[PDB]
Amino acid sequence: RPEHFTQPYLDFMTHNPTVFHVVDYCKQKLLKAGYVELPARDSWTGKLVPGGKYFTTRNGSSIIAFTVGQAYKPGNGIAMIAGHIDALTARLKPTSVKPTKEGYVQLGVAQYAGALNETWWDRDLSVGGRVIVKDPKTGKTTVKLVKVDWPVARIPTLAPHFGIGMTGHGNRETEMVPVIGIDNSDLPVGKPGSFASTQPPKLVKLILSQLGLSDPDSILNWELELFDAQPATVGGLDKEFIFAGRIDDKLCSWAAFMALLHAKRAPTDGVIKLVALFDDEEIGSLLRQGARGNFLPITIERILESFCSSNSVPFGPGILGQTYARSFLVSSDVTHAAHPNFTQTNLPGHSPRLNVGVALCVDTTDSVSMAILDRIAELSGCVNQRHMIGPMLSAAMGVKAADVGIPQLSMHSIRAMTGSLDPGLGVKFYKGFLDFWEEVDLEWS
Amino acid sequence: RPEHFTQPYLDFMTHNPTVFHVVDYCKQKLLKAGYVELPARDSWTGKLVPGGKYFTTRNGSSIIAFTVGQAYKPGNGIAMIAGHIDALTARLKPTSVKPTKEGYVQLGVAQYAGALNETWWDRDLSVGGRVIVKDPKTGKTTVKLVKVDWPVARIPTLAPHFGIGMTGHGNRETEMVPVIGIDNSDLPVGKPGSFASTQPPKLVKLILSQLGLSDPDSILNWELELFDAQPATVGGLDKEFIFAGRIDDKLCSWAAFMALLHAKRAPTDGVIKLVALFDDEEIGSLLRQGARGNFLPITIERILESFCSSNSVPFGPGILGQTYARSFLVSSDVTHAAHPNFTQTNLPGHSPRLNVGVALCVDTTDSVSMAILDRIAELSGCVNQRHMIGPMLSAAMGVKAADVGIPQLSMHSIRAMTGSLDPGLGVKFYKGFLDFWEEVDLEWS
Amino acid sequence: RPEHFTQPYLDFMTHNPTVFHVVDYCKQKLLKAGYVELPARDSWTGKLVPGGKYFTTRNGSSIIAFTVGQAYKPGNGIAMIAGHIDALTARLKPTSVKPTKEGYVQLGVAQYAGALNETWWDRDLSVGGRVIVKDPKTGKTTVKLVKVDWPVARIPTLAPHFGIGMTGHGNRETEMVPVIGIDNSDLPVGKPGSFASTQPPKLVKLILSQLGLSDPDSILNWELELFDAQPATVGGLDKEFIFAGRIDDKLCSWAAFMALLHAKRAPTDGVIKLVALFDDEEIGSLLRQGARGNFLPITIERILESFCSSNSVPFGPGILGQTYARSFLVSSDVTHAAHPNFTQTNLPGHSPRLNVGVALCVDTTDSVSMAILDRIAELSGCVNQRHMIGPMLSAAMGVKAADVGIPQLSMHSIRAMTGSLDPGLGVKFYKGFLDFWEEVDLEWS
Ligand SMILES: [Zn+2]
Ligand SMILES: [Zn+2]
Ligand SMILES: [Zn+2]
Ligand SMILES: [Zn+2]
Ligand SMILES: [Zn+2]
Ligand SMILES: [Zn+2]
Repeated sequence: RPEHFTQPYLDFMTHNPTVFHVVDYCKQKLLKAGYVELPARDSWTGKLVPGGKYFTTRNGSSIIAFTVGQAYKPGNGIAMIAGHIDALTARLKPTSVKPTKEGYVQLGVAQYAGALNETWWDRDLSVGGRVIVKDPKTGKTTVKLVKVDWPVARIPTLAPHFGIGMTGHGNRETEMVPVIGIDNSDLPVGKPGSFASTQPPKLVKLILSQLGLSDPDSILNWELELFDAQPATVGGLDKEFIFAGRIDDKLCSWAAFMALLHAKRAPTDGVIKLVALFDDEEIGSLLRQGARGNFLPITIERILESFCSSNSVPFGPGILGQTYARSFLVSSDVTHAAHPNFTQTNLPGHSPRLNVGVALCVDTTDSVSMAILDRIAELSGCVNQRHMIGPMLSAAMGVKAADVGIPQLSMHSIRAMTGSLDPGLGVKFYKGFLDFWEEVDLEWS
Repeated sequence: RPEHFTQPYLDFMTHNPTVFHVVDYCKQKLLKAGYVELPARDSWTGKLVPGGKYFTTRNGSSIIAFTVGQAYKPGNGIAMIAGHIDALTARLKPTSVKPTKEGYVQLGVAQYAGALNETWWDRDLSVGGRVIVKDPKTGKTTVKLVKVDWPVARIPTLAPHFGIGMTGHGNRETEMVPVIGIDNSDLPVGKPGSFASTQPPKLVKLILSQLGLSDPDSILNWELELFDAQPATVGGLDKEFIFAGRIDDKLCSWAAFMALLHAKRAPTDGVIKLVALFDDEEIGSLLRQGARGNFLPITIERILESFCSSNSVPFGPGILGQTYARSFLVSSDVTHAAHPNFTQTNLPGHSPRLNVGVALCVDTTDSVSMAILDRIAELSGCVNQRHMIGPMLSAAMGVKAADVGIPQLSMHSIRAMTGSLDPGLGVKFYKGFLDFWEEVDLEWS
Repeated sequence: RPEHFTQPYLDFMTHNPTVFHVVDYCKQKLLKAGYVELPARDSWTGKLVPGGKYFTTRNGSSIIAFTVGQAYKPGNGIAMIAGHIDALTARLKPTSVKPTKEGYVQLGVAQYAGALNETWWDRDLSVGGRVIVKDPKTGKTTVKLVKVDWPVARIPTLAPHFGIGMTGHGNRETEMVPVIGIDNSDLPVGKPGSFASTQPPKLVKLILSQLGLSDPDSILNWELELFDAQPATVGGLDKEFIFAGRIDDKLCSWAAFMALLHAKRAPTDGVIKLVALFDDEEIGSLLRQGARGNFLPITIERILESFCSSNSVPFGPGILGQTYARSFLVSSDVTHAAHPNFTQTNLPGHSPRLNVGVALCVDTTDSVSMAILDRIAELSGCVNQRHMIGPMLSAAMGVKAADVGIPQLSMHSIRAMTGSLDPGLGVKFYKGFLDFWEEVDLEWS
């Protein structure tokens, strides 16, 4: 079964370039699997029920999905997995328009997370994100997703012949300005104060067509980024490899998500099985949608308070915290696979292989956490590797936790690699955790 | 009386080398003094009663102990002390086994804190920690403490004759690899995939005998570290000094703990007297057992909600926070004593002496905090010093707070020093705070 | 049998911290074994006898002991071993008193031979040496040994927090000044011209109590040093290691000494068997008690002249030198064992192992010397190693010679390392040399 996840992972990576696409992807699969959305502005305290499946969203870039076991009662524990779905990228400036320079049309961008490193030069870049549109019919402000299907942007290297490097000194504001087109005419869209006037005129027209809008003044704002247009693929002589960009945690997040969809719901399951995918981890994770934010804790408190009303039980501290005491959090970010050409950096016995299994990262993880996940791995038919050179929902909730990752090479590159079976082996371990946590917890004292 | 704590402190330091021994030490003395343990998974909302004495544990490395005044009612303040019981130490790697090299058997370790500094060379190192054992009788997973009573490990310097230093370049992964034994045979324990196989065979057998086990496959994991085998002692011509390692906060923590054990329970005490000892402050103090984690706030809320049930009072924000507004938090970490040989680093009037009293550390502390603790010091018969070059439970609970410390030389050394009266003077001040806080708070407006 | 020397070596190291204690230790064992002291101011030319046993002393820091074979006649050779019993240490200055500074009482000291090094920081240091006392009963000037049984002194590191290192710039004069006590009174013994007045007042009183003396002016002078108070011990998982300080040649000297005490006296022994232990090799060994001084040569000439009287043979050059031509000198200083973490410094084939045997050091040693001692090792049941990166009584006497050493790690550290069987393996070899030299010499031409 692990190879059964290779191409679905490939298609996921290719067609969901931005964090907004990822949540939209997860949201449509959860709805087709029968999950019910819980809007934050609505009262939940009536409507949660054992055997139910739910999800909730924040800023359309953060999502928490969970299933409540049929044997669930207030005070029972949660098996939860956390990951981040943001990736290093380059966002269009509030004013992205630039002067046409030596006949080239350029684009103002800002490196989001420190993204524009040497691997970004001479890549075919496309654009995508969300647009804030004022709907023609309703007069309500809305959000729509957009993507250009061919490369519009590029950051060109300089020839080595000039004595500098090809990358120059590497300065991102002067030398890394993307090139989006040609205008040689030396040989404008929207009312002068509008948003559209701050952006390149063909970018606006291109975006308006994809949204089926004609009036530039319908666009209040957008959030757009550049991403590598090259599809995810398998490679190697035997196709053991996956080549794709944005692997830093779209990989572990996708695996955790698929784990939840594929998890058991046994009539005897007494725990809540939960996956939390967060935005903004490469900036530290503290923002409304980040992992150091209220999002997951207040969601958990809402769920528990909801079941407390149904059972006429008082909600408070220590019904919460009897819950936390019975819970376990797997915090999953990608880890470094053994690098064959920098062996300086491979700590022996602690440097994970590709196409083997998940690595337990140690420096959150500790002897108890490792005993728990090694045991789960055995019930799952998984082998757990070790790696050493937002993990800290653990502190916010006082939940026992471990750091866990799928091995990867060239982390933070615009295009990285893992083994072709690593997504599936990931799904296999996470599913093993959600399914066996409650059983394993009862083997302790 | 301060001298009456010198040998008890000595014995404490000598026989409790790891954070797990410290909690076990506190737990046995709390139980012998009649404290009741509150397990997180159980409901407390019935049990708590004025005049009662309790404690709670997290991961066996974090502990919170408190007494409820007989005059206590919901809304009354808490007099609380926080400290950390972790110390810089070197933890065994997940795979601690190494190739025998030039006839030596070595041990894979990782500096936990940033610990392995120059003072760690040529010290007699022993090993200790916790083991995750599979009880053959019950079949339940358990935890046991272990210690080897003689030095097993050493990090040898190089002779100066070779042109390098004795310490070399100081690189921790190549040049400081402990040496645990000799094997010259060039002139194995457990099923090949088990945990025992990742460890030195001879350490595993040594650990199994200490725990009275035969089969290597009964050990699922362990958490072991290296510590200095040399006992704590008194020193100097007049025995004014205490020479011991791991003083960075085992000292302030132990004195705080003893203050609680020695505090008044007057029939007129209306506050709660609490001590919180945390793990992982040298790592920034957030994960599950850390100081910027859930542990102390959720415990306090649980206690308050419990007494709210008993008195049929609603629990919520503003019964909590009336509580916080009547509270005070002494966050106690060790401080730097005047160093006689680096006088450049001694800020005059702000550089505390040994065998005098506790230092108020200023850079949390403020004119109000100092007014209170100077006032408590006067009722206690104490003299407070000043020091200047997890404090931030204060922000999490909005509690009035100060940073307080017992002066020390050679902080973060494998072996440090303070005055022989400094533990006692510590207990004396902390006891003064817990006993007099409520009285002092009523002198204000 | 080599294990039979482990604890007696451990006890020797622990209780004889200074060169003065070493000579006193050797002296009482020689006397208990029936050796006769030869005072330098007395004529010996009557009093030496075949089968006799004798020793001689210089400054109470140097000693030469020997046995005369029963078959001895003038012109017969000597099997002699030479070593040094001084060790790197810190002497008290002539005026050790210091100003009390920031409440600390300090002690003026001087490094004896580049001794204070990185490993001397944060060690528990005690004091010992000899005292020159004025005898009240007799009025004679005399010498007494003294040792304090608990740590009186410490050289404290600075916390890393201050931006310097813990060791500072390392300057031994301002930054390494030992700390002996506390005086906070800012919050004396003897006539003002006497020796006692130049020293710390409580040091003087402490020393006087140990010698059972009341009057400070009975002390004319003393020679005192700081040494590591930590006992010698065995360590390692199976206790294959010895951890002790001052191993540089207390180890080889002690082994040589016990070899003499354990040597054969066969009725057919025709050679003198002799051990010379010298002071000050770390200073290059020229002064009265050093190895480049007259001590051993003039003692040998005295012995030879004495037996020339008894046999009415003329003494002169060429009865001496027939003697030297039949002799052999084993010059024994410790050597560097293979270091497992600096392999750059281990010369393959030439880097000796712990718990194997003595290494023959080559750079005095030569093809002839090696053939002799390899042959002696075979008769003794010993394994000789090779080592490669004052031996020069060889030049003074024109005696054939070799440099041999017991391997050791971290030479010149305040606390070094050897194998637990290495002292024993040392005495086994040295005994082999003394017993078999005459036999082996007759296998040559
Ligand atoms: Zn990252
Ligand atoms: Zn990541
Ligand atoms: Zn610290
Ligand atoms: Zn601290
Ligand atoms: Zn030396
Ligand atoms: Zn030497």
